[PDB]
Amino acid sequence: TAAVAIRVAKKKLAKPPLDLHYLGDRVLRQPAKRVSRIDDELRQTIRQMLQTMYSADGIGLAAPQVGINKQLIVIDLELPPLVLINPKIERTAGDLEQCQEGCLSIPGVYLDVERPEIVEVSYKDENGRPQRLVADGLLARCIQHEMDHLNGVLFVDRVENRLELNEALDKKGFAVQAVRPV
Ligand SMILES: CCCCC[C@H](CC(=O)NO)C(=O)N[C@H](C(=O)N1CCC[C@H]1CO)C(C)C
Ligand SMILES: [Br-]
Ligand SMILES: [Zn+2]
Repeated sequence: TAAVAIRVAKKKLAKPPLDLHYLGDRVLRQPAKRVSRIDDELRQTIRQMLQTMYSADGIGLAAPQVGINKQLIVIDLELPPLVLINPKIERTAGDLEQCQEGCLSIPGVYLDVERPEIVEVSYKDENGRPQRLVADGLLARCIQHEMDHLNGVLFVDRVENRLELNEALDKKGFAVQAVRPV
């Protein structure tokens, strides 16, 4: 019986509860383990992910980014957050759209990424109930970005412009050698 409620305030925190890892760190390149059990301990991790996300001003956060090797994502675009546990992309749709992306694991780097406009995903929610969602726009983009993290893929991997990739990584102190093919 769940006893942990997910009721997280959106606040800057002096000391975020979970620690980010950044491009080059091998934790970002490890395909995430399935979540075995959706219990109250997992809900507290969810709370801490949301607190960490909000404090860093993100709209999504995947557990590998904070060194937790689990198929777990939290998303909140709104000015009730979405929790995806063991998600699967069922298919994509629409046209391929190129938009600017950033990542909390690659601070300061903004580059164009082409993705399908629309995504359908199946997942278990924070109460263990199976759900399915179809998304478009920024939500579809964030979902695909986060699912990338669960598979060890980072947005820089999808960037086609070598000049802009190298310049942006250079200006922010990251190594192009940390980039991987898709
Ligand atoms: C766009 C798809 C990426 C969404 C998720 C990321 C956070 C992250 O790294 N998740 O793994 C985010 O909030 N990124 C922000 C971001 O790039 N955004 C937010 C909406 C538009 C886009 C560029 O401004 C930056 C400001 C941290
Ligand atoms: Br590397
Ligand atoms: Zn990211």
